[PDB]
Amino acid sequence: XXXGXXXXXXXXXXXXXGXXXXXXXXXXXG
Amino acid sequence: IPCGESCVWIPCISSAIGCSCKSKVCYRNG
Repeated sequence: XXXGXXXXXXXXXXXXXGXXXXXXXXXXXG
Repeated sequence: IPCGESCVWIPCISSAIGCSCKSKVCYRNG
């Protein structure tokens, strides 16, 4: 799930549609 | 659906129940 933002000091960029991150936010599958 | 949290200052702690920041407010499923 997720999909709003997050990162924990960078990361993300939406994963270009694909999500990313983990503990610090992002999302995708979850 | 707004989850009961805004996300101007800080990301959504309600990410723990699947909410995410959209247009300054934490939402899930509209």
